[PDB]
Amino acid sequence: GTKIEEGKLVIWINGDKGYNGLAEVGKKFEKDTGIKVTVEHPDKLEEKFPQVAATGDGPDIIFWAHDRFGGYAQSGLLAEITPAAAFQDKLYPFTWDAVRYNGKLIAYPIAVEALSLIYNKDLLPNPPKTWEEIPALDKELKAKGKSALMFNLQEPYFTWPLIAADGGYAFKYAAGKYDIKDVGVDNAGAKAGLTFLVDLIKNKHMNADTDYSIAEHAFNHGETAMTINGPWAWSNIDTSAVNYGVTVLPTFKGQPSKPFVGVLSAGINAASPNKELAKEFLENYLLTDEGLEAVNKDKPLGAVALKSYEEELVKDPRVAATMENAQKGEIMPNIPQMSAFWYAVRTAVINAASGRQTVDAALAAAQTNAAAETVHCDLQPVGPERGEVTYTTSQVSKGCVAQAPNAILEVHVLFLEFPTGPSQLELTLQASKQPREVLLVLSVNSSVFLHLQALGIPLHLAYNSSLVTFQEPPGVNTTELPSFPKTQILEWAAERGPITSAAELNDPQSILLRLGQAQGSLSFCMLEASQDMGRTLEWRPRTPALVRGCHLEGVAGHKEAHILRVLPAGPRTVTVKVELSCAPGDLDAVLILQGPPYVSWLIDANHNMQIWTTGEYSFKIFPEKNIRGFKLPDTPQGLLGEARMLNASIVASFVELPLASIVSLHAS
Ligand SMILES: OC[C@H]1O[C@H](O[C@H]2[C@H](O)[C@@H](O)[C@@H](O)O[C@@H]2CO)[C@H](O)[C@@H](O)[C@@H]1O
Ligand SMILES: *[C@@H]1O[C@H](CO)[C@@H](O)[C@H](O)[C@H]1NC(C)=O
Repeated sequence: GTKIEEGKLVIWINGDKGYNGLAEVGKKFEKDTGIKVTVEHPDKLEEKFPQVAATGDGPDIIFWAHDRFGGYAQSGLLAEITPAAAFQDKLYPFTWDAVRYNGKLIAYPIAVEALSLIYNKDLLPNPPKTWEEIPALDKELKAKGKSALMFNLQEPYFTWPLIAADGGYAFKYAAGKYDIKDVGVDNAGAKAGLTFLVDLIKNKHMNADTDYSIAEHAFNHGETAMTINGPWAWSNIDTSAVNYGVTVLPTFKGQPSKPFVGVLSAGINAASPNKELAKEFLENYLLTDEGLEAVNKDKPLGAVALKSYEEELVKDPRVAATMENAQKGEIMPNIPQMSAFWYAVRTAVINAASGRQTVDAALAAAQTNAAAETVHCDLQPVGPERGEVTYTTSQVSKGCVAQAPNAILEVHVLFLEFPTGPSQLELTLQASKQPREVLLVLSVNSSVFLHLQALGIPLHLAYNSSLVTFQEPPGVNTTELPSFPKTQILEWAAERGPITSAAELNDPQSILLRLGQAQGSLSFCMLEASQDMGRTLEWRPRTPALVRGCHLEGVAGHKEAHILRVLPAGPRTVTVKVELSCAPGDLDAVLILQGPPYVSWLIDANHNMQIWTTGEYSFKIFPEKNIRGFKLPDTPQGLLGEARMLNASIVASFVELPLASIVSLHAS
C-alpha cells in the first residue's frame, strides 16, 4: 500500500475493473503535470477506506459504486465536490444525483453498471426468457456434460436481480427520502425469488459454493452455457475463444429481473492534501473521450456518465444490453445504512443457500441485522487553523522484529521515504541492558539532515554519503550503502549479521529504536504489512491525523466534546496531551477517550475538563492513582451519542488512530 504524499496521487479501485487503463491515464497525467499516479486494487477496499482515511493515509481518490459513499460522507471522510457549471453540464444529471448526499456532491460519477445475462451462442443460440425454464434446460445440458447457469452466489449483488424481481427492495423511497425503518428484504416477493434460488441449488442445478472465479472460469472454458456479470467481465471473455452474447436477464413470475444499478464513482479523500490535483485529474483527464476510452479498452465500464463518449459507447450492443437491464432495475440508495444492509443480505443468502437457515428465518434475520445505529450528526473535516493532532505510534507500513540468539552482531534496517525536498529527521538508538556490536543500515528516498543519537552503542553505519547529512557526524564507523532493491539490501545486510528489526517508514519526523526489546520468539525477520513493532520501534510521522467535528442539534448551551478513538494486543498505556488555546476563563469541555479493553489512558491537559474513558485513566500528575473508566459505545456514532448525553452541543475534535503511544491534540 502506497501512503499519501503531497505532490502525488494514490488511487484505489476494485480488482475487477480496468485499473490498467486507469493507470495509463495516470501516466498521461504524470507526463503533463509531473504528478505521479499510483493505481492499486486492495481486497475489500470499500471496507478498508473508512478505517484508513481517519488515520490520515489511504488513497487520494477511491473508486467504487456510489452506494457506499454516503457512509464515507457521514463520517466526514470525503471532500465536497464543487465543479464548474460548465463541467456539470458534461455529465448526465441522474449520475450527479447518485453522488448527492445531504445536498452536497461527494464524488464524481464515472460509469453506470448493471448486471446482464451472458450466454454462449454455440451452446445456447436461443437463451431462455424466464428463470423457471432454466432447470428443464439444465437437465438437457447436463446430459451433454455441461451446466445451464453458473454465477457468483457469494455476493448478494449478483443474486439480487431475482430477489427484487417480485416486490423485493432495500429501502423504500417516498416523500423525497429513503425510509430506513422500511425494508423489503423479508417480504413475500423477496422470499419467492430467494426460495426459487434455494430450489435451484436444492435440485443441484447450481452449486452453493460457486463464486466469481468458479463461474468465470466455468463460462470461459465452455463448461456452462450461461453466467451473470457486468461490463468489466466482457474483456476476459474476449480473450477466451467463447462466442458469447449479452442480453436481458430472465423474467421471474412473469416480472423482469431488477438488478441494482451502480454508478462507478470517484471520491476525493478528505485526508488528501492533493484535493486540487485530484479534481484536475478527474475533471480534465479521466472524464474525457480519451480517458474513458483508455479505461474501457482494459475493462468495459458499461455506460459512462460522460455524454460525449456515451454517444459513442451506446453503439456497442453489449452496452445497449447493459442499459436495457439497468432500465428495469433500481439505482442503489447511497445512504450510510447501505453497508449494514449489504452485510445482512449477504449472510442471509449464504445461510439460506447453505441450508443452515430457512428462507423465512434467513430473511427475517436479514431484516433485523440490517438495522443501523442511530446517527447523531454528520461529521465534517476540520481545518488546521481549528485543530491539529500529532501522535507517535509503534505501527509501520512494513516491519519485522526478530530475536538473534548467540549473535555477536545484530543488524537493524530502516527504509525511510520522504516527499520532494530536503527533510529533517531525529533518530535515536536506545542501548539494551547488559557488549554486542550493532549495524544500522538506513536507506533514504531523498536528501535528509539527520540527528543521530547512539550512546554507548558499538555502532556501525551503512548509508549514502551524498543523501544523508549529519548534525553530528562520526568519522570512521561508516560503510557506503550499495544501490540495490530493498529485498537485496536486506540480504546484503544479513550477510553481515542477523536482522533483529526492519521497518519502512513514510516521511518520519522522529524515530526511536530500542535494542534488545525483541518481542515473542521469532528468529527470522520478515517484512509484514502494517506490522506492530511493539517496544522495538516508536516513531512520530509527519502527516497529521484527520481531525473531524460537528454540531449536535437540539443541545442547549456551549459545551465542547473532544473525542479520541484508539483502534485495535496487550496492556498499553496511551499518553494523551491536550492543549486548548484561546479557551475562556470558564470553559465547559469533556475529553472522551475510547479504546480496546487493554488500553489505559495517561492524561495531560492544560485545562480542567471532564473525563470520559474506557478501561482506566490516570493523570500525568498522579501516575499511580488509577480511576476506573466506563463502558463506552464502540462506534463513532455511538461516541457522538455519548457526547450528546453529556450535554455537548459541539464536537470540536474527533480522531481515530491505531496503536498509538503518545497523542498530542491541539484545538483553538
Ligand atoms: O454484494 C455487495 C456489494 O454490492 C455492490 O458491489 C458490486 C459493485 O457495485 C460492482 O461495481 C462490482 O464491483 O461488483 C460488486 C459486487 O461484487 C455494492 O456496490 C457494494 O457496496 C456491496 O459491497
Ligand atoms: C519517496 O517514495 C515515494 C513512494 O515510495 C515516492 O512517491 C516519492 O517520489 C519518493 N520521493 C522521492 C524524492 O523520490
